[PDB]
Amino acid sequence: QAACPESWIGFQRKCFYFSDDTKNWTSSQRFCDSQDADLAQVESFQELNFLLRYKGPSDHWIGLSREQGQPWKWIGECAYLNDKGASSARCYTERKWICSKSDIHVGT
Ligand SMILES: *[C@@H]1O[C@H](CO)[C@@H](O)[C@H](O)[C@H]1NC(C)=O
Repeated sequence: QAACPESWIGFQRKCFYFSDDTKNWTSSQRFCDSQDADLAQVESFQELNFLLRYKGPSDHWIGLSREQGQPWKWIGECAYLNDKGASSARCYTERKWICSKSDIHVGT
């Protein structure tokens, strides 16, 4: 059994932080790096669906990016979630973001 910090939201073993403000992709990653977290690393389809359902009507950066000629990689272009799925934009644009981290295990 497990918990998330109070401003974060839990979904199966992970915690996610949905931002108030907008940043570019690198400055969102810097922000998440502070929480010893990362721009959201979506490990499963169920997790993607969760973020799509929870996120609200704004675009949100996730931790997926691409150097030109090269494939998309999880932590050029950067990916965000819109209402239907993922899309790309230049990394200098300003969007809300999602951080992810493993949840806090509460030992017994
Ligand atoms: C993102 O914006 C920040 C301002 O917080 C700036 O320091 C950084 O260089 C920017 N990165 C870009 C424009 O790619």
